[PDB]
Amino acid sequence: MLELLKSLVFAVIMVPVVMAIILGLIYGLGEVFNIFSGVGKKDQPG
Amino acid sequence: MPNFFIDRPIFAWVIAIIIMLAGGLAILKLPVAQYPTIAPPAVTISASYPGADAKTVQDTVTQVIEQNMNGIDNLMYMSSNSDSTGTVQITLTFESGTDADIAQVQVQNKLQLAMPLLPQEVQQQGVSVEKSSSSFLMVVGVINTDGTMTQEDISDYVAANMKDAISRTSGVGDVQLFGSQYAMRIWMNPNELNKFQLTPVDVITAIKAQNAQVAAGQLGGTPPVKGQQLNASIIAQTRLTSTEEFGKILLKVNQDGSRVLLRDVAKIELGGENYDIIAEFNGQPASGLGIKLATGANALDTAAAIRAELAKMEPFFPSGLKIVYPYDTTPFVKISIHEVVKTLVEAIILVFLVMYLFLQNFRATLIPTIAVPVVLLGTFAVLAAFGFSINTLTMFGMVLAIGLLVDDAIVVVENVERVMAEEGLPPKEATRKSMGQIQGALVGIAMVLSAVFVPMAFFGGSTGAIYRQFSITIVSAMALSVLVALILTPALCATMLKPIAKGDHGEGKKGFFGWFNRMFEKSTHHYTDSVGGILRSTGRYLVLYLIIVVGMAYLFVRLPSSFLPDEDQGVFMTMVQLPAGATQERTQKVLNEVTHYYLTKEKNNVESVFAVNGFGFAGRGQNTGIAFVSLKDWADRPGEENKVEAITMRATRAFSQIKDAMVFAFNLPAIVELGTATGFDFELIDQAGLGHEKLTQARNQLLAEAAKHPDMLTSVRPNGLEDTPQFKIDIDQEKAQALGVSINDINTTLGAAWGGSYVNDFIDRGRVKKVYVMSEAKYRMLPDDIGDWYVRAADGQMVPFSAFSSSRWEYGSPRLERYNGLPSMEILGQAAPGKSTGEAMELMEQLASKLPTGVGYDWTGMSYQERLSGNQAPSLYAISLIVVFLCLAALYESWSIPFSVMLVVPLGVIGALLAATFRGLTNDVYFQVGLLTTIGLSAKNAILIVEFAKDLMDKEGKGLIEATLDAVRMRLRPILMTSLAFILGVMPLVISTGAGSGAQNAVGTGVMGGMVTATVLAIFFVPVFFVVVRRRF
Ligand SMILES: COCCN1CCN(c2nc(SCCc3ccc(OC)c(OC)c3)c(C#N)c3c2COC(C)(C)C3)CC1
Repeated sequence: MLELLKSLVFAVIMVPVVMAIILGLIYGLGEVFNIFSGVGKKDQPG
Repeated sequence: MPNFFIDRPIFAWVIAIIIMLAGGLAILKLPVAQYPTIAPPAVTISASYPGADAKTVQDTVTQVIEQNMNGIDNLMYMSSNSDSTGTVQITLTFESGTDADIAQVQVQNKLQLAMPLLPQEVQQQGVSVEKSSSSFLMVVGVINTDGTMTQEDISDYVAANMKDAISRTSGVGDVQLFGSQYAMRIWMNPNELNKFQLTPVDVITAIKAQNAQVAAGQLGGTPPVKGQQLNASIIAQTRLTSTEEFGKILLKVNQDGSRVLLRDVAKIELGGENYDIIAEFNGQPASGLGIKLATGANALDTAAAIRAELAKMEPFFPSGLKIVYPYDTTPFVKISIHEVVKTLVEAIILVFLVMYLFLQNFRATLIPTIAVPVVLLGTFAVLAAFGFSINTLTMFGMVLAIGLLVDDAIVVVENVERVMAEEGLPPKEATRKSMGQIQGALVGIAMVLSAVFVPMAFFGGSTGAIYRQFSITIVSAMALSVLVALILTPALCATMLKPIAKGDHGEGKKGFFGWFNRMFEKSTHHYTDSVGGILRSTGRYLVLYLIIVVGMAYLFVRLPSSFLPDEDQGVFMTMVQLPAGATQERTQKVLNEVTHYYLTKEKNNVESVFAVNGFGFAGRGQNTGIAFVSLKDWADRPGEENKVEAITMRATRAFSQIKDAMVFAFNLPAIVELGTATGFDFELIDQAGLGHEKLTQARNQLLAEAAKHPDMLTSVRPNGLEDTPQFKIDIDQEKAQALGVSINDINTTLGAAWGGSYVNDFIDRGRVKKVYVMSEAKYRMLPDDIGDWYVRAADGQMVPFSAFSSSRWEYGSPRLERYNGLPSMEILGQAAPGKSTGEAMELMEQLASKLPTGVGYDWTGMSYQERLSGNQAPSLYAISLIVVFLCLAALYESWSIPFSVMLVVPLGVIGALLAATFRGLTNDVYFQVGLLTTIGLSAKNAILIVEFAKDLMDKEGKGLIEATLDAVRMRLRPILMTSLAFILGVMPLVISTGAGSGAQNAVGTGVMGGMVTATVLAIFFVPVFFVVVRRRF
């Protein structure tokens, strides 16, 4: 009955923080997912 | 056709409750034991030949029982091991999946195929075929606290009172007792036998005469005489019932008459049946009993009853008798239930705390409050019809099941609020339309996620026994999800809901979310230059896929491949190994120190040092002691330093400082059904017949080859004991006949005085106990005590053994360990701290193939099941995913879509190859179960993407650009609604280092980065193949 008060205050902080490190991933590396700009298409069979 | 069932509302509310009310009975019908029957079914034929040798205990007993073993029914190996105490343990271990019940039947239809090829004393001594799944339940020790009771005084009190009351407490299908009962030990006194001109022949002959129960019969018996009125039943000589009533056992006519007492020549007393075991619990004498739980393995209600049954016996205990439990299952079971049933319910509440981030409602959000426990209690329910116990493997089959019940219910919810929260129309517009786009997908969502678990549910071995406890649990989690998604979800997504305005994704609702509910999608709209910026020029972004694969292919064979981790099981066995021919006094003298070590140096951790002298896992005798050193709870043992591997390393290091014995100190394996130690078990073969020296010295070449790699192979050690000196007595047999003695007066004297000999039974507190004649101890210690034994000639004169028997000394190996009729030498060894068994067992396979042909290497025990995992567990990925490679063509109607959706799979494979080594964990079985959880998560999101792309081309008509701006931009939100549910289902496990959750967080962090690849990577790589492979095909 204490871990439901844990998951009151520790499942209200560890739900957005895991939502926040992915923002450091998908928006920080999402800009480096667009630094790569070019073509390398392997159309040798076609 | 499930759409025909929507408009019947309370049809659908309560069939959910049908699977729960049947699951409500599944609480009352599932046996609970944390490691079920997962071993290969083994049989231990425990013979006995007390006092005898070892070179010819295999020849009197073992080579006879070995030579009936014609074509053993679904066999894997038969290893036996005779030793110096006359103990034989023929171990017939069979194929897994073969009936253990028919096994113990068929072993005594292999032994009792061809019994009386027995020299029949083989069974006359007492042999005991037993299904020795060498896991125990609690291994209850019974000690005296003050010191009035000796060891053997306890061991009889346990076996006269406890054992027959514990062996019918429910769940117990086996009580092993330690060590034995009392027995009227007749310690002969050879300087009193020569005083009376007797031998131990006539001591035994009178006990088989005067202590013999005689069927006298009846006065007035059948038939009577005509004229009878009296019926009695004559008591003849009973079995003599006391020490004093053996004291007046007569030996001859006595005109010395205080009639010649057996208490004038033999110190009568009670005592145990063998003294090879001294079990001093905390240096204080103890008996014990090792309980083995029956099939019907309910370790809770058994141990809830046994701990009550001991409390019924605590009024009955004599002076200072105490019960302590060195080993158990239940304090390693009990809190792993009550948390992971509450955490399970917390994950039900965490699923509500998922949609407190997404829905922020009450009646539209109360759906998985019902929808989640139906998959849960039904998983209890169907397995209760398919015989699968609550354990680790089906409580961890239910936490992994959390990720498979969120893929149906909550995915409908935002697909339903694709119409409300994104367009502002009633839920009836989303009741049939949005379900109708995914009704054909839940044909495939149920298909492709059960498909990858198909071959593991049918494969054999203990690896297959771990899989079948996982696979059919996830399959029951799947099959009772699609049978709930197509019933319960539509009536709760059409009836009790609330109208919500258009454009409001919770902007003016509780602070931090309203600024973020845009900003996630608003960063996704800055990620639209990554949505489009990847998909335009897909040429450079194909070589990025190999960067995922090169990291996979290099960090998998370099990832250490163990089998099972070391569980903190709360005990660890410390074995002692003295010189060849060191006494039970000296081995006790070291277990004085080792107990004093574990009660001064580690008293903050160690619960108890139940220390069995003489017996040892891997080797018996008097030179080998062992200590079942037990621990406390993790709440009393904090941190890395107070786990087992830190303790045993501190043990073994300070035991090199302990003189006189190679004192290893190791840990039990993870499953206790298999291994003496953890690590591996390097067996050995007699291939050609190299004899005994080079049999031992290629084994000494083995420690010249395998122990000289001390970084990886930590403590590679033998099991078969070094050649002790044996004491050949040349009965100079012609002098032993010319002196006048018959040799049967000699071999009975030499072998029932030094030996210890069963005579008959007697009665003791109304219980049958044995009668053992033996020499008194101080008359059989030395080769000098040869000279004190007197034998009677023909003419009644007495002759000493030193008059004829010319003694000497020779070699002899006590543990003559055999294998199917081949002598062998077993070798143990662990792996390195921080490394695995597969980089140690294959390291042994670098060092076992060094030897020529003639002495071969075998890998069995724990070592078979990892040799079986090495042959099918990465090969599981072939026939699993090729069915998935053929499931997609049924769903997507092309040969070429399986060229695409089968490449979402290594996105999350490298998602777990990182999370293992980022904490430093190995490629065990559970890591692959984490991979099969991860690969399930990758293909799950593709159906919300690629079947949706199949659905767009019929219902909305979209190419790549209009598709991706509506598929990926909108249907990534329910993927988060499974991401925050399952991967935060191991959030109470990330901060948990207790009941072995270590390699279970490498699953959870592995699926998290596998969801990161689902967050960016996996939402493009089939539309990457829309611009290339759909350009090609
Ligand atoms: C002759 O013995 C053959 C049975 N072996 C397997 C079970 N093993 C084990 N025995 C025990 S308690 C042994 C009770 C006892 C009492 C008196 C004795 O002296 C007569 C004696 O010596 C044998 C033992 C425990 C624990 N705790 C464990 C194992 C084994 O590992 C555990 C972790 C289960 C803890 C004992 C050895």
